[PDB]
Amino acid sequence: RISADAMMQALLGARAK
Amino acid sequence: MDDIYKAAVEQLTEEQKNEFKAAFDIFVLGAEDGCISTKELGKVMRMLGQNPTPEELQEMIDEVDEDGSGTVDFDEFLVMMVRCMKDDS
Ligand SMILES: NCCCCCCNS(=O)(=O)c1cccc2c(Cl)cccc12
Ligand SMILES: [Ca+2]
Repeated sequence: RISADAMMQALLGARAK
Repeated sequence: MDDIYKAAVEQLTEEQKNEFKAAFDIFVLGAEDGCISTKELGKVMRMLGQNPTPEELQEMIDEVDEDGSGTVDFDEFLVMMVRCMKDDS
């Protein structure tokens, strides 16, 4: 996106699956 | 006639484009508006590894928000961000 796109890695932790 | 950013968005791959929503959804967990209201944004800095004041977060929106709404929605996030991507090329 704007840069390297930290958002792709941003999820880091998740629930449900 | 803003096709120069609109056309650019198609350059995004399915993985990019589909995941575009993924992170966006973290901010809008219960947002009926469908936009990030800086309050939810503070998470964005955390992703990077920072937790500065909401007001400080708003400045990040203020600088980044071309429309001047003081908020960043999916469409602005999707297309406005392309403003940076276009960078006369
Ligand atoms: N921190 C700026 C330089 C790196 C940018 C890419 C990595 N960070 S990011 O793309 O998640 C990101 C950073 C700062 C403000 C944002 C707003 Cl207002 C909306 C959506 C994402 C944003
Ligand atoms: Ca805006």
